[PDB]
Parts: sequence; structure tokens; C-alpha cells
Amino acid sequence: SMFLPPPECPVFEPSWEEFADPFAFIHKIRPIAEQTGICKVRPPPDWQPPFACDVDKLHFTPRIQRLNELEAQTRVKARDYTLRTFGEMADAFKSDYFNMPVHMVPTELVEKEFWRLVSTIEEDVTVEYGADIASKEFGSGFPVRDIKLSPEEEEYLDSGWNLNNMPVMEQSVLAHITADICGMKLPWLYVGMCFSSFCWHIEDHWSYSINYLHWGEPKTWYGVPGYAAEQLENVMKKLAPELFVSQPDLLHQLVTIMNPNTLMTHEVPVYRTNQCAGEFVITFPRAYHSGFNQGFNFAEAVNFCTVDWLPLGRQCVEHYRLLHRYCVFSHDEMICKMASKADVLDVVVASTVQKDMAIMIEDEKALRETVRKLGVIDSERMDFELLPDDERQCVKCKTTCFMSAISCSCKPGLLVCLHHVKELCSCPPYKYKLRYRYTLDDLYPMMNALKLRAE
Ligand SMILES: CCOC(=O)c1c(-c2cccs2)csc1N
Ligand SMILES: [Cl-]
Ligand SMILES: [Mn+2]
Ligand SMILES: [Zn+2]
Ligand SMILES: [Zn+2]
Repeated sequence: SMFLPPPECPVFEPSWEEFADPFAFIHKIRPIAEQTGICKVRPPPDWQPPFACDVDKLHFTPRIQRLNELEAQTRVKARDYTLRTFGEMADAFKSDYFNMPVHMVPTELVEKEFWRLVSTIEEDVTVEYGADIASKEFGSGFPVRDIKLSPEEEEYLDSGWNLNNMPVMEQSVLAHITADICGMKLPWLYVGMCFSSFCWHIEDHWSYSINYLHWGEPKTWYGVPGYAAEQLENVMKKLAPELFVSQPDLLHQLVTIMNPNTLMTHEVPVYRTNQCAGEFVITFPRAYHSGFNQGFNFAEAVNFCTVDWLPLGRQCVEHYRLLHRYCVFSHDEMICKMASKADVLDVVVASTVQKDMAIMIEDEKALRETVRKLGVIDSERMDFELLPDDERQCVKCKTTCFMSAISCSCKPGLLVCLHHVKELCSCPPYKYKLRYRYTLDDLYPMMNALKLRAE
């Protein structure tokens, strides 16, 4: 009556046969899981990667967090904890909060209590946590190559479900990206304590994500399917409009805690789960999610993109343009990079890339015709992929340019995409230059190579 828990999301227990190939399995459950936004995966009982670490030599800098509903927080980017000293702090905190041993505090109660304390202005509970990509002071919880390994660790070295491997796995089109986009393709490590929370969000470029809980107390999740993303945003806009004022950077995105019952009252479908140690949660493209930790724990998560995602990735960049939001990478650049490697591509990949490329080319044709009729006549080839990203964003909409852009000798170094030709400066169009990566005649043979590889 104070808190009504959302219905449970789907839970999968694949056989060893199904579990062998992660991407085939994900594709299998997709028609179910994409209806709920999140889903949980229980590995076969055998599958138990060796977690081993020294709690005294792993150090990290803690982030601090206030727990207030609808209050703005900034997406993550001093002091120092070891894994042991943080664990001691976290267990003492939970123990003193409930005056109970930690394992006897029911998960139902922590959930009820979380939503009570974030709503009450009178309570000012703050908590700490760890969040960073893997490094020398604190590294992956999965086995990696270096130090000699035991026969069990090397079994799990090349698993698909070893999350270090999906940044470079082939069915993930993110693997082929040449640009170092560390924040996005490398795994993040998360050290939780009781009530530490991740706000409502979707992934950059509407990618998938996958989260593994290595050990410790459970992680509670709320998820919304991708088809309801904009319903959720309209509810958020009405109840907390400050979160929507234009962000200066992509290191200035604002997010918040919000009760799922509030969303359910406004007809947004929400699902929940408790993720325990040894379990995976998977999020689908544009599926909103949030949650909190029940106690001291350690998780590891990574973004990825299947061939299924390619059309959504294009729609997402279009959506970023309307919103004037920064991109993490150029989607078109990624497509052309794969086309240029067509001979070594997986054939299903090749077929799906070909379809996206065909849309890209037809859209680019129409845009070039439009700017020609605006009086832009001069043109020159330009290798956009050699420019630092901050040197090739459209002045107006902030999109990362790759296929083409307009420049002018008047504003040296500035660019606009072909949608915003009128937003560069006050000179007449004949002083402008179309800068392009490829002619249409370069592009049709690149697409043809994909067609041949796909057969
Ligand atoms: C509070 C510890 O972090 C977590 O539990 C997280 C987070 C984040 C925490 C802080 C920023 S983003 C994302 S996904 C997950 N499991
Ligand atoms: Cl509060
Ligand atoms: Mn996420
Ligand atoms: Zn000018
Ligand atoms: Zn633009």
C-alpha cells in the first residue's frame, strides 16, 4: 500500500547447449525479453568462473551519493578505500541501520525501506560506492591474460560470457570500431553497499548491456520495455523538468531516482527482479532501467551491439540530432569501416550491414541534392576520421560528422552537418564548400562487396 512491487521480469535457465553461444541465445529470447526491457539469465550449474582477489591490494576512490527522489544527479566520470575497508564500512552501516545481522534482513524489507527513505525529505541518508572501468589498481573480476593461470581459469578465459570478450567479439559490431571509446566498449566495475543506487537511464546509442554479479548481497532492478521509452520520458518531464534543460556536455547528463509505482500509475509498464550472485541481467535497446544494492557486493557490466540493433542505432543518432545531444561515435563511420573489411566479415553481419548502408547512401544522395540547390557548389574530399571528435561536431545539432559537412573560410575550423547549412555564418552559399568522405561512385562498390560476401 505504501510500496507495491512491479511484476517479476522473465528468468531464463539455458542448457549447456543453449548457453554455448551467447549471441544465438540472446537472439532466441529476444521476442520475450524485449517486451519487458530487462531479463535475468541463470547459467548452467557447472559454469562457475573462479573469482579470486586480494581484498587489501585492490584500492579505489569512492563516489558519494544523496538519496532523494526526483533530485538531479550527474552520470559518473580524493579519498581511498581498499576492498576490505569498504566492506567493513558497508556491513557496519547495514547492521547499524536495521540493528540486525545483514543476512537476516529480508530483501522485501530493504526494498520497502529504500522507497520510504528516498521520499522522506526529513531523512538525509548518504552512501558511498565504487564505479570505474578496469585498471591496474582495480581490474576485471573475470580471468584475463598476463602471471600464470590455473587450468580452471583458462577454461573461462575465452568464454563468450566472460564480459572482457564482447568488446572484441565479432557478432558485436562495436568490435570493429577503430576509435578508442573506452567508456563504452570496456567493462565497468561496481562496488555496492546497502541502498547505493543507479538512477533511471538508457545506454549510449541505445545499445544492449549485460551485468554480472560476481559475489555478495543481491542487486534489485527495475526495467521498462523499449517501446515505452517516450511514455516514461513524458512522465519524467512533467514531474522533474529541471532534468531536461540542455546539457552542455555528455559528462553533464542529469538523471534521477523515481518510484516505479509513480510510473505504473501513469500507465508505464514496469518489471522487477532480484539479481543474486552468479546471475546475469541483460538490458535491451532503449529499455529504461534503475536499481539499488541490498548490501556489500561486486558487479561487472558491459555494453554491446548485435546486428539486430543496427537500425535502432541509426534512429538513435537521428534522435540525438533533434535533441542536440553529443554522440559517442559516428554510426556511419562504423558502417563504412565494416564495408571496407567485407571479405573477413561474418556473412549474416555482412547481410545486415548491407541493408543499413543502402539506407545511408539513399539518405546521403537526397541531402547532397538539397545543399546543391541552396547554392553550395565548391567541394573537396575530407578524411573526417582523422579529426578529433571535438573538431567535427555540427555547430548547431552537435552530431559527429563523417559522410559530409559544410565549411566556410570565414569561420575557420567550424562545421555544420547537411541539415544545418543555414546555421554556419552570414556569407552567401557560393563561399561555402561541401566536404565529403566518399563520392557516390566510391560508395556503391563498397556496398556491392557486402552483397557478394552475403551471397
Ligand atoms: C552503486 C554501485 O553501482 C551499481 O550498482 C551500478 C551502476 C552505477 C552506479 C553508479 C553510477 S552507475 C550502474 S549498473 C550498476 N550495477
Ligand atoms: Cl531523503
Ligand atoms: Mn545501464
Ligand atoms: Zn562565412
Ligand atoms: Zn547539424
